[PDB]
Amino acid sequence: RKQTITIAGIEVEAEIEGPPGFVTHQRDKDRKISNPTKPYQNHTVNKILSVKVTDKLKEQVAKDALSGGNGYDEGVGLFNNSIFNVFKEEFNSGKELNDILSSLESVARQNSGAFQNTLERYKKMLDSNNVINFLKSEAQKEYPKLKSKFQTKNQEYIWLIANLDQSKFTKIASTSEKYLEKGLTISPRSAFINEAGEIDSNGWGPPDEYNTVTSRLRRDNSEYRVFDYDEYYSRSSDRIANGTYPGWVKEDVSEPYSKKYNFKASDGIRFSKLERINPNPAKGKLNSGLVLDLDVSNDEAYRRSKELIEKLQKDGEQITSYRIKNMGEKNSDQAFKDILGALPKDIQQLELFFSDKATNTASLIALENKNIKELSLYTSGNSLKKAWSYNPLALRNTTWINTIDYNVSAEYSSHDKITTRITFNTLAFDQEDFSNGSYERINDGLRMVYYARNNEPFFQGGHGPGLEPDKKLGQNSYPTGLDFSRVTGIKSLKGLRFDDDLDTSNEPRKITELTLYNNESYFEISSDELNEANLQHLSTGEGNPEKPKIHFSNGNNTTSIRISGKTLLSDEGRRNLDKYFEYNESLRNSGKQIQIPNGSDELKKQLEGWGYK
Repeated sequence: RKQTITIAGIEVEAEIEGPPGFVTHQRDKDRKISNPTKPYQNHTVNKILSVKVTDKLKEQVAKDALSGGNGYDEGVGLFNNSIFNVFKEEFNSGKELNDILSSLESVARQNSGAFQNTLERYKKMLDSNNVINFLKSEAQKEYPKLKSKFQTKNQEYIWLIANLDQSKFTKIASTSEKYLEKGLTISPRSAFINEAGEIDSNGWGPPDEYNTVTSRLRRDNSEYRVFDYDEYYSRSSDRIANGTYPGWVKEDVSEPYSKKYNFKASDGIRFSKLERINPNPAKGKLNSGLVLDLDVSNDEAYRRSKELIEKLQKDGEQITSYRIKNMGEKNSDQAFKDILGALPKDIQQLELFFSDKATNTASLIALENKNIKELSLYTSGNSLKKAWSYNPLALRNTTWINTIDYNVSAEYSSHDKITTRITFNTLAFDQEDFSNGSYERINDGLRMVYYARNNEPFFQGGHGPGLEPDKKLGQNSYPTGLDFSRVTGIKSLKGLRFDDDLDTSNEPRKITELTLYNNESYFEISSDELNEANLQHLSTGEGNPEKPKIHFSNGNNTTSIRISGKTLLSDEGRRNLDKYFEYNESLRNSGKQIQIPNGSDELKKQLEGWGYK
């Protein structure tokens, strides 16, 4: 312990710790609910607990925020950036002082979002406040007269930034000094000057050996991916659509196969070869791979896909990637269980491109040996729509689901196709997961996501990790929706567990949303409401303005909750009945109850259970 590390060129003494290992339990192996081939770990690199800050270090961290340093934020520092450099070059021209007019024209024409974005980084100093004159170079003689002689506020305070002296700014602000004691240096892009003539920021970064995000993405792209690459970057939408990878080259080879298996180039079946540009002799695992492309929006490729997938198997030609494109694009009820079930028991890669006008992920691939560290769940539509679900049991013997290749931003054009991995906040169980009145297969599938594989990015849903994903599984995100629309016997959270069997080491999960099957205008329920699991449907937390949701597969539930059986409600029976009226809109509107003709009318608000509409 108690070593030295470098953080700004400067060598510094620091307290350093190794990342806690993911503790797998032997019950996570014997239920086949842990990762099937290799235990994943999220924190690949060490932690900095404290850094001995010194005058020599914090003035180096000051000079980097002014210059940009020599890293990625070079050319966006306080006195070396695109707006500051365009203003200094005009002051360096031979013209008279009123060329300030042309600098203002360079903020009205096209650049109105680069100024009024860089301006803020000076503005807290730039508004005079009885301080600005001490940080104003030789222009301190001109300022007190010339202040009266400006035609617009911007034309004035442009003349402050273009005449500030960099040599005055060797002081760090009180908050940004404490992040430096945690070992995170001011980002030169996030640096601003506050009121007191001192450098502060809205952003701080570790040294790259201590970055948790890029070291994880590097490790995943270099060893979990088939068609691996040495970088940490996600693939572009054009790379994802064309099926191309850094350090690999693609050739179309469809002609021999089209001649063997009798298809036209228009029939929507393709074969392509990938080969690594520098081959790797040192381990025989993969240097080239045959890839099968099936555009199932075509009707020849859909008709023949199962036949072709089997003719390639009995001929013994080996496929490294199957790519199934436009699933559900033409017809949203289009089935795939017969096609996905015809694929080999042992597969290197599977890319599925689902249509978001279908959002039909109902096909299930559990009873296999292996997806060899690749399943890609992709769309060319809206990938963060609340109607995106997976069955958690459908991934049981998939080693890694692709969670990189995330390509969503506000800055894309509308009306072009962009491809990305799906964000899932829903777990959706299917009818074959509830055969004998047993709740066993669901509690396995539920804990798979919520604890047994939770340290992996895919099982975290759309919000990602906490501070320590491998240790404190409770502090991490999870899919907060449950859908039971396919599994008609479930009426409640009865028989469902939301904690790890343990308790003192982890948070218990809370769901925000619950979809239930219903078939009639009445929600029929037994007197199990005494023992529906109660506090487990409570959003993320207790104080929130927005309450959690209940939904039904029909929406016709504007007739009552029909309460059946003779047994009286308890105190938690009352509390559970409230939630179905509160959390479901089309029940909330009138609060209607039905008691079928037995018992006392222990409740005082209901109809006599007619069943007529």
